[PDB]
Amino acid sequence: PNNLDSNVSQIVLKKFLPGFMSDLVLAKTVDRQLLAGEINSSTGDSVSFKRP
Amino acid sequence: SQIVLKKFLPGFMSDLVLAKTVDRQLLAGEINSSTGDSVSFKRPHQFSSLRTPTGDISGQNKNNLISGKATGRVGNYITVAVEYQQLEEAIKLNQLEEILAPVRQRIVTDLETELAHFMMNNGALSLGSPNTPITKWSDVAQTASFLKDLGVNEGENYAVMDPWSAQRLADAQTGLHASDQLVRTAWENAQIPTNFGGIRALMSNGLASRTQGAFGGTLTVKTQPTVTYNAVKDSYQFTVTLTGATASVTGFLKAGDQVKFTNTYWLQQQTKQALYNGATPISFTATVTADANSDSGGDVTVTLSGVPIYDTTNPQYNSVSRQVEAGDAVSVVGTASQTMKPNLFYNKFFCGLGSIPLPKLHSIDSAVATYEGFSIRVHKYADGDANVQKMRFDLLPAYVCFNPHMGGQFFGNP
Amino acid sequence: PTSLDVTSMTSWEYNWFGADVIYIAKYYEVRKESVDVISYRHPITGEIAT
Repeated sequence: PNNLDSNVSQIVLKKFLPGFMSDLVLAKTVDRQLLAGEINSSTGDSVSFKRP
Repeated sequence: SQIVLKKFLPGFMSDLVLAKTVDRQLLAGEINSSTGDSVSFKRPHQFSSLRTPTGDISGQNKNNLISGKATGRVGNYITVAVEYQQLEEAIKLNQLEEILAPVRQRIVTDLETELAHFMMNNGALSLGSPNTPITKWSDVAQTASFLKDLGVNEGENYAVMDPWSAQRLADAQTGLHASDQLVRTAWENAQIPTNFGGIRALMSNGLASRTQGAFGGTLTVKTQPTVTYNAVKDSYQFTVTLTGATASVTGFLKAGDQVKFTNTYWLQQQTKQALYNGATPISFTATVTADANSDSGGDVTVTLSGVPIYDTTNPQYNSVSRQVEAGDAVSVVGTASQTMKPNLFYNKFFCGLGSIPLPKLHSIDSAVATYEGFSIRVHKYADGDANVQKMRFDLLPAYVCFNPHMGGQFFGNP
Repeated sequence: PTSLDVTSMTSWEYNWFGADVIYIAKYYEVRKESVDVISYRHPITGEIAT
């Protein structure tokens, strides 16, 4: 019989199947204005705010 | 003793003919990031016919379809590295460019020695006695005659000989009787023409050398090998065991030795007829690929490139008159352990040669140096704070062997 | 409710400038679209009119 499996090739397409995902809610809800642009690794490792 | 010239003294270097003559067309830019580390090319198909006197025989025993491959892959790195005190080096060397000149030479010289060994190790055909050198015109004409007799036309054949051997051919040419141009050229420049006897001849000082390797005894085949096209349709290599050898010898067969089967002859690959060398038929030969040892009792198992296919169910792929079977008589070319520089003859489509481009290392300064079409990647780094700077040069080659039955070694015959 | 666009760029002066401020954005696009041109060819006071 015929043996012609060396006439073809195994081809892997350049396509990626979809994966899984999560949800970002907390990072949006928490307040970020007060702490933004305030902490420096060089200046220190702790920051303080005043209570009413 | 202090005034030192800034101009370096001249040195030594060999020449490049193998890289220029081999086929650099099929294997170029094909081993990319997606194909992997190897890729295969297709092989031609052959058919055999039937002889019957009837016509309404629409149902009978037909042919078969078998597809072969020839796989080429990548080799090891060609790396040269130097460690040195960069400040002491730069004391008197601008831009570190004195190093560049004798380095590209080592990388280029080594690839050519590797190609020669592969061509010598994978070539199959053999001609003439290894002891005798090349002295006359027939010693060169025989290679072209044999290549024509096999049946290869498409391409162009080549031969490479040592420089001392060419002095001899030019000396013979000075003895001609009527070609004044040839006589004058040979007398002045000692230069043979381009096409010499039907094959393009080349002279080269840089060429590999090999040792025979000790052997002894009337060798013969022990077990019948399998040489069917289904078995050997992908590599044209086959393994065989031999008996009647010496008791226990290390390095019994080196890589590159030619083993000749006495009773099996070559065939004209198209008409499937035997070959006649004027007075005697031509016997089949194979080339040892890897080193073979000998154990007690005189049994040696070896792998050879070049297969004498005598399939009985697919006759269209035969390449030998009869099947190698137990009790056959075999021999080896040459003497016990002599060393020699073989002379090569080959077709265009015998072996390939390709290069793999190398990307730049991150955060490490580098450059690319081109030398007759070969790109060398140079990197510089300063690991360690002992003022030990290091520079490295890299090149990545790739080889493929298309058909072992279209090349090999040749010597002179008395 | 009100949802402000990101303002990573920050201001040294910050009392919330009042209770709060919301940033909204205008977005401009350009696209190539196929449209049908109709040619009215009334001869009165010029013929061609696309």
